[PDB]
Amino acid sequence: EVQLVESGGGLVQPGGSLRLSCAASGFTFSSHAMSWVRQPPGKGLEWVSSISAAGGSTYYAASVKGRFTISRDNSNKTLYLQMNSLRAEDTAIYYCAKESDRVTTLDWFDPWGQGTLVTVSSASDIQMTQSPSSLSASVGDRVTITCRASQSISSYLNWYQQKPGQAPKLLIYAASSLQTGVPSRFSGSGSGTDFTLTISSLQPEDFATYYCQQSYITPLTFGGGTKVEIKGPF
Amino acid sequence: SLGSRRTLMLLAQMRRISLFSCLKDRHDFGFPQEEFAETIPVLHEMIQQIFNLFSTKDSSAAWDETLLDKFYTELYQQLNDLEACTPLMKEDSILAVRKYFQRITLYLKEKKYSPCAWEVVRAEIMRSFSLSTNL
Amino acid sequence: EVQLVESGGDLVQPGGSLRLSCAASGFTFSGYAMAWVRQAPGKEMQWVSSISDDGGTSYYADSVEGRFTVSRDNSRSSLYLQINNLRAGDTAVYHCARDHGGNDYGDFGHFDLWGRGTLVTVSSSEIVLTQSPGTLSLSPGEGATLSCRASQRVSNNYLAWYQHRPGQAPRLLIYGASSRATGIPDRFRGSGSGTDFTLTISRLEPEDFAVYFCQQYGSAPPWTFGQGTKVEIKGPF
Ligand SMILES: [K+]
Repeated sequence: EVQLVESGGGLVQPGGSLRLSCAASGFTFSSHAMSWVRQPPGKGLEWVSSISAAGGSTYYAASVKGRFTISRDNSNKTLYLQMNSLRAEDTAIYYCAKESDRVTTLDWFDPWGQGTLVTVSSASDIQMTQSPSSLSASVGDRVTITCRASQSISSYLNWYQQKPGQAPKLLIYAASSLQTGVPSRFSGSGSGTDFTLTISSLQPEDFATYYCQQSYITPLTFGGGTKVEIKGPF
Repeated sequence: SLGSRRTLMLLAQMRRISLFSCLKDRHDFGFPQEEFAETIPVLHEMIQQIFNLFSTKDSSAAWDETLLDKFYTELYQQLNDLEACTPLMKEDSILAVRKYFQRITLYLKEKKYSPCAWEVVRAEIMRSFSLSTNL
Repeated sequence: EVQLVESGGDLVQPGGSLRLSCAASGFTFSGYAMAWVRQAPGKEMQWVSSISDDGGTSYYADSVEGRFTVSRDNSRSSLYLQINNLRAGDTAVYHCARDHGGNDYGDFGHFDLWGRGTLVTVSSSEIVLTQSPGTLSLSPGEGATLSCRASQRVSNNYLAWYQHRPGQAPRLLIYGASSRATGIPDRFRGSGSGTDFTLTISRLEPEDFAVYFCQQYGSAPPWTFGQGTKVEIKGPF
């Protein structure tokens, strides 16, 4: 019932400009901060910008500051991203995501839009280290993925599941809370600098890339991702 | 501002140990600079939260009572001076300042109010107060 | 006269050792944290070690820990560095430096007084600062715009700029990204925040043609430096 429909993606020449749209429905848009998160081809998730519920406060990733502008139309329930001085570095799928509070930090992203492609043709002091970068597992195996932060982030660590070609999905928020509808085989633990996502008994629908994300402070940052793949019969 | 300089002077006098003894404990609290005439109720929240942070039983155990009382007096004067001079945008700015103080509160509890954790927080407030008052 | 003078440097064989000394004068030495900062030929400045005013707390760069020992004698106004098991990577000019950081803000790790250095010749995530351009060739009276870009956000805007004239000890120009040090003329302006920092010199005097290098001291140790921008006179020949 809650939907975020993105449009505006296109093929743009370097330097030119483009505006992305994210139409929201099924929730009180004006009560939530909103973010843009991008994913360059074959790469992990990268937070771009956040705008508070009333539209007065905006936060940006160091790489887009001065070039991009986030805005919203609360009466029309639409989020925008104005992209100016476009570079090849900006080629990515752009997702919009609803934040759980009126203002950013100490929060999580849910739900996410379907994505929109932007092709441009021809920095945090908190490092998140996710381990392993890939793992092979059989159906029924216990799977452990770890996330380490370079400083304490208290319990403000979220976990997302992303199937290839699809938008990410929240699994665990605030280190250990299970998102509504997510199977009980997923669990999260940790506080301070060391966090773990555990899948107690892996199912075929669980082969995906998992990402941790600190929401402690801006810039909001994701771990590098962990691919959970098949195991060869042994 | 004379009031701002006096507030910083008293917070500097409260210092008990050198941050040089705690340099491996450097911690980013993410002070929301993005929120700072329209910033008067936001600066008001900032001063109220500094007063709240330094008025707990934990703060009374960590810092000199005479210096804290002088500090509260100066914060009271600053709050009074601000009262002399969009609602939802203001609410959002206040909520962001509150989350910053929430991170400081959690940090002190996690570090069990150690001398280094309190000196990290005192130095953090010297910086963010200087920024919020554009001193 | 406010000065730091190093001694002890020499030609030394690998595996050998030296005791470097720094005699401080013109100030109350015992009130300051001190440091050793070295520069290998063709390389950026590298912070080696820091010691508190009373000598009770010390920090070291990871590559020298267990081999180098910093100490001080406040009654003799002297700082020392015992450097052992020396290798090719230890060849450098070793500078003694006075920490400009104060206890009020805890802004330690940047230096308002340096010595010319003592020479050590051995026979045979950290924040990265990138300065651009490497060389600036300008005319008398022209201005300069120098860039220092950090790989991570520099905490508290703890970004310093130094001037290095040939034959002279480095001199602090700017601290806290925009604050001019005592005695620095108005023509030097520091600006920026986060990862992008700038030093502007509005009108170059002869003494301003020098190497300018940046340093971040926002992180926990190690504190790191840029590789420098040489500002030179565009000669008529
Ligand atoms: K830090």
